[PDB]
Amino acid sequence: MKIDAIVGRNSAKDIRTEERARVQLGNVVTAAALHGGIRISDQTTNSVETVVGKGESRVLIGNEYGGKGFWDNHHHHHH
Amino acid sequence: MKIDAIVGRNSAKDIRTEERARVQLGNVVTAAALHGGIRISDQTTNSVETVVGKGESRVLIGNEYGGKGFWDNHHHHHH
Amino acid sequence: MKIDAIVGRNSAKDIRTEERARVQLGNVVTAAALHGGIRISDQTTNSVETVVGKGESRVLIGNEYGGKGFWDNHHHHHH
Amino acid sequence: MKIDAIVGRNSAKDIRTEERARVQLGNVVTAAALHGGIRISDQTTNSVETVVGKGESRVLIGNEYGGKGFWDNHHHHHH
Amino acid sequence: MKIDAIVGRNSAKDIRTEERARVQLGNVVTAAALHGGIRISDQTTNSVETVVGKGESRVLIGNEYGGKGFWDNHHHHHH
Repeated sequence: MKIDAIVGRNSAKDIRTEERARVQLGNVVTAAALHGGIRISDQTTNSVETVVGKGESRVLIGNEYGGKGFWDNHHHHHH
Repeated sequence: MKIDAIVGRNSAKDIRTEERARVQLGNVVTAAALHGGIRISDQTTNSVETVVGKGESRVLIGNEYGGKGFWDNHHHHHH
Repeated sequence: MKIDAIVGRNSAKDIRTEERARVQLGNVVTAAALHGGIRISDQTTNSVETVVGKGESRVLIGNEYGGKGFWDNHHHHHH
Repeated sequence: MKIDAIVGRNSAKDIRTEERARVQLGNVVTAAALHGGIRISDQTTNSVETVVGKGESRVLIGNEYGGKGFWDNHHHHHH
Repeated sequence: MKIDAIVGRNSAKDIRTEERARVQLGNVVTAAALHGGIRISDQTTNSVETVVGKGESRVLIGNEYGGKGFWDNHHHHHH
């Protein structure tokens, strides 16, 4: 009885944030996720050693669910 | 002690914040993500070792639900 | 470290982010992402040693699921 | 506690990204990817020594499954 | 940095990318997926020393499977 099969695991060893920085640890679920399907056969272990943030740095430990933009905004022209 | 498999669990080993910093431990529910329903899934375990915040740093331990701007966004510029 | 699994797992040794940079570690699931029952088996493992981010750098540790592009709608397009 | 194990498939010794650059490590699964062998499992082991990115550099470490031509490329063959 | 062990597969010693350049390392699998072949084990070994990319450079380390002509080849049919 030491360890068994586990799915999804967000752990951090060290997180440094300064200069009006924000840090959040956990699973993010957008409104879109509501009414649909979460369990999509996942089992990845997320583990970070040391995270250094400078000039308004953002720290996110865990998985994110949503279609409206991947976390933040981003757009441009293609070819 | 403490036995479980595939179950959310927000835990913090140590959190240091200074300079008008804020820290909150728990789940954050947004208006977009319906009202306070509680209990949605909780499978990934969130655990942070040491969190350092400088210059009005924000500390958030746990999962967040909401589609209206991740945490607190309001961008507009397009590149 | 703090893990027994030996297959499929996103881990980072060091991550540096500055200049309004953001770092997210975990599996990304788009709104469309729904298909996917329940199962268990091997998987691709990802491990990064040291990451250096400058000028609004973006750090993503893990797999991403979604049709719309791959992560950032910039280049490439439909046929 | 135990720090003795293999490296994995996708591994990066060092990755440098600057100028609104982004780095994503993991398997990319498109929406098209449905029930039919989605679990590519372990096959090819990719490992990079030192990576340098300048001017909106893009870093992708891992395999891409799904129907969309390709992750990121200029275009088809020319004359 | 501290590693030493003979290993084939896709490996890179150094990769330089700048000027809106993109670098990707891994096996590309189209939606079609590898028909049959219950056994999917690596065979061919590829190793690059140093790659210098200038003015929108593209780096691809690994095998590619899918339609199109450039950056991917396929069988298809003819008339």
